[PDB]
Amino acid sequence: GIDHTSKQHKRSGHRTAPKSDNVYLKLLVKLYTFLARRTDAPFNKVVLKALFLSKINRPPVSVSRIARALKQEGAANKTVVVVGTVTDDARIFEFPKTTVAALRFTAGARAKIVKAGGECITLDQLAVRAPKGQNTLILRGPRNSREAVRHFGMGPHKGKAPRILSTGRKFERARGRRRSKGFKV
Amino acid sequence: GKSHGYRSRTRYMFQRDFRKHGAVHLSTYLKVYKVGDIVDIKANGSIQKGMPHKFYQGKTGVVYNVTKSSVGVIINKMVGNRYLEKRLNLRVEHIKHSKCRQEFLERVKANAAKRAEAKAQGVAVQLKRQPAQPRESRIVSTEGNVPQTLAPVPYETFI
Amino acid sequence: PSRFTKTRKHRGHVSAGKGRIGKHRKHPGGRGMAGGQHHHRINMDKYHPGYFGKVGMRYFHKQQAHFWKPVLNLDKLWTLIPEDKRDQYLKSASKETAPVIDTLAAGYGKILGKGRIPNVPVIVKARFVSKLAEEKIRAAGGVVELIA
Amino acid sequence: VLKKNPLKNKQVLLRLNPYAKVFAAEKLGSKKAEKTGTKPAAVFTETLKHD
Amino acid sequence: AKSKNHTAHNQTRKAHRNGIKKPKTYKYPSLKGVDPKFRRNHKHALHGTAKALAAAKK
Amino acid sequence: AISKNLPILKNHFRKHWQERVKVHFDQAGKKVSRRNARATRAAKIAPRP
Amino acid sequence: AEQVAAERAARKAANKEKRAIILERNAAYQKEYETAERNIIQAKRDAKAAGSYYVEAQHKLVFVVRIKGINKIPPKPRKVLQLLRLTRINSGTFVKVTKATLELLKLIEPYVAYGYPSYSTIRQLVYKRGFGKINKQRVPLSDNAIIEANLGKYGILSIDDLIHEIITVGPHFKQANNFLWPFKLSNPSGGWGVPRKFKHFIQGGSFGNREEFINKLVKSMN
RNA sequence: CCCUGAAAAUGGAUGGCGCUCAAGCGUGUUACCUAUACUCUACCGUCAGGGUUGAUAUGAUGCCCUGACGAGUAGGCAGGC
RNA sequence: AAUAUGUAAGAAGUCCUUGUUACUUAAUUGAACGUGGACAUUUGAAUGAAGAGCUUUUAGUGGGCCAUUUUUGGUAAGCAG
RNA sequence: AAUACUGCCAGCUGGGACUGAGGACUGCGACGUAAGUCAAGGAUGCUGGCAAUGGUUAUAUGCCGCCCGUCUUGAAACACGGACCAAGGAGUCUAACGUCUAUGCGAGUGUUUGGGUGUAAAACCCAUACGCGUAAUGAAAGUGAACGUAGGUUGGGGCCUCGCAAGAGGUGCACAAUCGACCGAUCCUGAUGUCUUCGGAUGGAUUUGAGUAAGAGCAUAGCUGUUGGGACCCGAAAGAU
RNA sequence: AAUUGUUGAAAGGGAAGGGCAUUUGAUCA
Repeated sequence: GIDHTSKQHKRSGHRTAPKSDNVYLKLLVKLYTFLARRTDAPFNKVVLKALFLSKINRPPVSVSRIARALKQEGAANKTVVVVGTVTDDARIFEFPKTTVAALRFTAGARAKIVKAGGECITLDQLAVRAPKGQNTLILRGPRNSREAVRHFGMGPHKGKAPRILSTGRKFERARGRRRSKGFKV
Repeated sequence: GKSHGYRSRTRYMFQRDFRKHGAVHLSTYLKVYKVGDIVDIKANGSIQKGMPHKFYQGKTGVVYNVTKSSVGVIINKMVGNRYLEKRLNLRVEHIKHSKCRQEFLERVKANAAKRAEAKAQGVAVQLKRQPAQPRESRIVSTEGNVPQTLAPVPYETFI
Repeated sequence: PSRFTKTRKHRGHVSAGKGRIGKHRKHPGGRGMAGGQHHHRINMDKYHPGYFGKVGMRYFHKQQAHFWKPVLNLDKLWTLIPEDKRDQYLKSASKETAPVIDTLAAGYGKILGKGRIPNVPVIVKARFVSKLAEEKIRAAGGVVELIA
Repeated sequence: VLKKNPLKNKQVLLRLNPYAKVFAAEKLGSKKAEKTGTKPAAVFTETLKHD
Repeated sequence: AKSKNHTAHNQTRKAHRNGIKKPKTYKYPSLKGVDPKFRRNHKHALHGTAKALAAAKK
Repeated sequence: AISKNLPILKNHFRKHWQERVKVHFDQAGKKVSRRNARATRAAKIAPRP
Repeated sequence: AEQVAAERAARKAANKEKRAIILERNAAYQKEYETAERNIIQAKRDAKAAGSYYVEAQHKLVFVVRIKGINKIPPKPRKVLQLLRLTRINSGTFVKVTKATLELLKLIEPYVAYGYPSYSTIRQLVYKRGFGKINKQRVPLSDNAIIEANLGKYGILSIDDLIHEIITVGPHFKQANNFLWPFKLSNPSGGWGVPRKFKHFIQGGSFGNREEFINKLVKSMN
């Protein structure tokens, strides 16, 4: 026998192949697996790994966020790559011309890009144009901005959004939150 | 019942050394403490204000805050299965400097001096320390050192 | 559902996934919310603080109609105007002809200043306005009309 | 597919160590040392049998 | 019906199954518990040096 | 009864509510009956609206 | 597509050049070994002849094998064994002798037998049960190509070079030892030679330091 | 070492048979037998590291290469009748 | 004393010059944060590491015992602690 | 000189047992000057017998083997239930939910309250309202988030440039900590003006929030967990009409 | 199926029943 220093037959803890049954998604996953296996660019591997991410792990990316990312120095002539969905933001008014490749495009975002002068391509077209991911820029949305992560790690002296159904007075605002009725948190 | 206070079971711990009672020598108050310095904690019985707890006696910690006559020490305390940081403010009296850090700065200065001098020519700087290697070969001469024969002594019943 | 329910896999096991030393008896801690200051006080203090006690005064017969004041920030102010004319009024930045927005008709009773609206003349009608929103609108070149 | 043990398969031994052929040819495994002769000193000789 | 009161057996093994972890250290530590005057002057100095750097290098 | 970080729920099912469960299984039937009654009334009340 | 013969000839030429370098280095190592052994012997002879005593330098390399199971082991000795890469019974590793290593061995002495190895037993161990660690896998060493590929950065490119690094502790002895998987030996062919293994060597058992006597036990177990 | 000290109740325990330069006692040396223990090999499963859309040729959740491991109450997950 | 135990054994480092502060100093005198600039073989003791870090959820558990050593109550206990 | 003991041989050789995995070549080596050969990244050649070996079951032999399930630190117990077979038999459902996963839309989302239509409890289509989110903080009146490229710094995948490679410089989405800016409450100071008591500009806090800082949400379905319901199944000594 | 009677086969010194391997009897491609 072996005095094991680690767990035996333990899984890697990473998601291999998508859990979904989307035929087109599996085809794209196979294509990017072929790329990342028969090429040397880390971009293909990163895209393939991101393709396995779940809905909560694949937050939407806004057109305002895309414009902010492209506003960086030297990023004007770059291909934006979003592994997920690209949404439309009405708080912005000037959208520069670009080339965004994503799985699914919101109708409003697609219309905004078309009106600005850009184009909406898919991951397969992005791979065809740039097999090694040349002149590309990967964009990921905010993952910790969800409303379900605020309640995580609740404890005393933490202020971590206690799980409640109703909001207002006399709803978890009594003793335990004020110094006049005992202790404060 | 049971008693577990702030100074419980410190009869021989919070006690001055033999023939060392009275006031404190005027050297501790003249020591300059800065943020990041590593210091040791040793409670002094004459001063009962700002005394550390029993656990923090003999522990070594970094200084993170400077006050009128006090400094803050960060001590890692093992509770359960994790280490938690503790920021405790103690007076200057119950705190002394650690010589291991000073030896580290001295070794660093010698390290840089050797890195300069040896690399001025570039041959076998060997800046890293080594443990006690086994002794090499040696020759002993029996000139006036003839080996003396030794035998076990008989058992004796001395009183 | 039933086929994918873990009870089918638990069939055969004596305890059925409920343990041996402690059996799946009736409610051992009480029914509902039995105990909030005696034995469940630890959880009720470390996860749900503020459950026990009164906070404010009493408002008898509180109708949720007097407090109907929907908010609308400055960034989402041009979205009320239809898209077909939004671009036209964006390029036509003149004080003699400016787009007019009826926030009350759109369903918003209060306007707040956030978004850095473009420097174009515009007319906004609302029941209530904020100081920052009014200052930003007047700096852009618009005017705020008070309606009821 | 299978591990062959040196010191039993001559082909594998020669593949691992090209010097094995020279070693076998020169018979370096049985080499006669120089026939030098030294006499221990009287001090050591007496200390050996000193009781 | 008396029962065992207190024992520390297996506690060390329980705590060592998930290895005891030193706290994660960061380059900028928490600035709580520090002298308020020092914190205020540090804020003022930080604003000053940020303004100076922005004015110098763009 | 009381458990880990879950919300507090106010479930008002403590009386004999099982005897007062009304399930609208006749939604389509009621719609058809209402349409038939509307047609019959329209026929009866003459070309009046 | 006829260039296969050209690449074949180029590969043969490169292999022949590599074999020439390997042969030269092996001859140099053998000459150094013979010279060192003879020099030690004559140094002892002159020390004896000149009315003196020759104090040999302490051995810088030891071989440690585990003679105890993985049950009923205190946590600190267990951790030391894991750090020393002794997780199976009848598993052996090479150790460079320093103060830290000596104090490490003094703690897990009850569960191991260690002693000074010889060149012959080191070569036999490396030839028979020599396994490398490539991509966290136990790939057997049946060619110098793998050794050169995984150790060429340290100047070691053949099994004889690896054996040389093992016997003579040098700049890259740590990496040379880490590259080799711990040797999984069998039970001794002629037996342990004692009625009770779990007693000290002076007390009549396999437990404890055996010095040069470890060679016979290692060859019996290998 | 042995003997007196040394006496409990169904008929019984170095397991018993039995053993006396012992098959009893202490120590020294060889040979001999065995665990699901150790080394190698054959097969199964799991995990890890990889290759394989240049095809007619399908199952890239497919095929193949290498390495390591495989106990278990309550309990969890996964694959199947 | 032994055992047990904390800290340090470096790039989040060292050194040279000088920008900020409403802190402080008789004072460009100290403190913090800095900009620029110099030090990658041997990045600063040995060894090891189916890699390490981080977040969510929840089953069962909340009657223990025995063995070596230290040791309390009790004369002792397959007694309790 | 020889011999005993220990250690070495990349010295030779005799005898016996287990194993035959892989399936046109790919590599590392040797012999042979050279053809070619080999014990060299897993066994072939020849020959003999039959067209009995072997599978299932009963007995016999050598060894081992206490009665199923539960309680318990401890079960086979002189602890508990079981004479047998056949039929039924025990974590199900509803409402509100928590984490995760899948789908659809997306700062929006949800047809089926209802209406039209319909091959008629099926399927299709639809206007206004309404549920949640997009703004929160205070008991409340009330107020209500860009000095900036929506800030500075560190760590940071990816991308771009130089570089034979390695390495060097720039930008650095996501995320970790810290310092800053703004919003609500509290403690303060108080600009013009004035229905002399109204008005709250500007400047701060070792204070405080379930905040803003280029939105992420809504609907359905699926595993697991909690609550209420008879609640995994069965069982009380009782009380009332 | 529990239970029972005949026929055919096997075993039976104070139990039967099972596992590790084989002989013998019956049967089987």
